[PDB]
Order: sequence, then structure tokens, then C-alpha cells
Amino acid sequence: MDDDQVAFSFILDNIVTQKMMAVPDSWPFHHPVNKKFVPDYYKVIVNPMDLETIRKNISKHKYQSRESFLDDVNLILANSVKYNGPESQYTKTAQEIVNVCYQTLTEYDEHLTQLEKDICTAKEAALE
Ligand SMILES: C=CCCN1C(=O)[C@@H](C)N(C2CCOCC2)c2nc(Nc3ccc(C(=O)NC4CCN(C)CC4)cc3OC)ccc21
Repeated sequence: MDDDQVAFSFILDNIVTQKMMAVPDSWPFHHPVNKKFVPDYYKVIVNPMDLETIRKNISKHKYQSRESFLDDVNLILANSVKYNGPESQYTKTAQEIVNVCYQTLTEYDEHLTQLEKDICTAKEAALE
């Protein structure tokens, strides 16, 4: 009915909270960075992204499939390599946040693939 996206965004939020925010030493990427303590971030990094704004984006039902969801989560690893270098421990930790979020999205792959058809057929049909 009208629970397709509510369910979808529920499964995503649980990935963030119980598989990504649980990566060891993912302390830094949980919240947005304060610009008074990092004097260059918000102008070297044009598109900031943290896991708190991803959840607040999830609760707004913004991700209608993993492609738009993976876009945002891939951006915090792209942001740490563009600010800390590809070999920094921060970047290495962001690589594992992205990694745990990839096995988990294909560990629930089929079941997720069906919700994506359901949500969009509703948006297809609503137009036609
Ligand atoms: C989107 C994700 C952005 C992820 N991200 C980055 O991508 C970049 C911007 N960083 C950098 C900033 C520069 O340091 C390397 C990490 C982040 N920093 C922090 N925050 C802190 C880092 C280190 C310390 C510290 O060690 N404190 C010291 C303790 C000991 N006393 C004597 C001195 C202070 C504290 C932090 O918050 C309070 C948070 C996030 C980042």
C-alpha cells in the first residue's frame, strides 16, 4: 500500500545504525564537522556528507533506491580522500564504512530489489 517506502527507509536506517556506525573508529563520520575546528573543510569539500544527515535524509524518504543512496554514502569516502589523502587512517576507516554497507546491501539484495520495483511502480502509475 503506502508502507513500501517507509519499509525501505527503515531497512536503510538499520544498516546505518547497526552495520555502518558500528565500524570500529567510525567516531569521526557520525556527525557533521564543525567548521571552527577544521579551518578548510567546507570550501575544499564542496558537498559535505555525514551519517547523521544521511539518517535525517532517510527519514525524509529521499532515497528511492540504493543508487541514489549509494551516491550519498560513497561521498564521505570521496570527501575523506579529498581532504586527508587516500592513505590516512580516516580515509581507511571510511573505506570500511563503505565496505560494510556494500555487503549488507547485497546481503539483503533480492528483498531490497522488490521494494524498489514497488515504490516506483506506484510513482509510475500515479503519473499514468
Ligand atoms: C564527514 C566526515 C568528516 C570526518 N573528518 C574529517 O574528514 C577531518 C576534517 N577531520 C580531521 C581534523 C583534523 O585532524 C584530523 C582529522 C575530522 N575531525 C573530526 N574531529 C576531531 C578529530 C580529532 C580530534 C583530536 O584528536 N582531538 C585532540 C585530543 C587531544 N588534545 C590535546 C588535542 C585535540 C578531535 C576532533 O573533534 C573534537 C571529526 C571528523 C573529521
